[PDB]
Amino acid sequence: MNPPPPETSNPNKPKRQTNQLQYLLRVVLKTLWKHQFAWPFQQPVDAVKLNLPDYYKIIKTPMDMGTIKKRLENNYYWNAQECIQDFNTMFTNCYIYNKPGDDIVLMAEALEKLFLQKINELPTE
Ligand SMILES: CCc1c(C(=O)Nc2ccc(F)c(S(=O)(=O)N3CCOCC3)c2)[nH]c(C)c1C(C)=O
Repeated sequence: MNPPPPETSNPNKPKRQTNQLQYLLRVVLKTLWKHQFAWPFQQPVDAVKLNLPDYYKIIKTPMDMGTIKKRLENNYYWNAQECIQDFNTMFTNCYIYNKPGDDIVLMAEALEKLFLQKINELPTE
């Protein structure tokens, strides 16, 4: 079966607004979210629905842009690097589970390239 999705809230964890976090939501995440190849990454992998019973045997640190979006929207991240790390985990997972030439790998590559292009313009903190 599926695990519960990653937490999108931490109670009593303090909260802040920063230019970097705003940029991560309204520029980086927004741009990736709207890309033609975003759809496979907009929610947790549903291994039951997609019939991938080994997925969560292999991937022990799941991440997706749906989770990242909700973390940003709920001020779950204090440091920009926490968010950048989540993006990195998402892409890495795709290369762990899938093979060269797979459609999902081509899509992750395109999204990762776009991610790098937008993170290049991240404001200073
Ligand atoms: C290859 C499986 C996979 C996906 C993926 O999502 N495949 C997918 C297949 C069929 C679909 F229909 C949709 S869907 O986006 O349209 N969809 C999801 C929400 O419910 C409605 C339908 C998505 N994503 C990742 C990271 C991986 C792997 C194994 O790495």
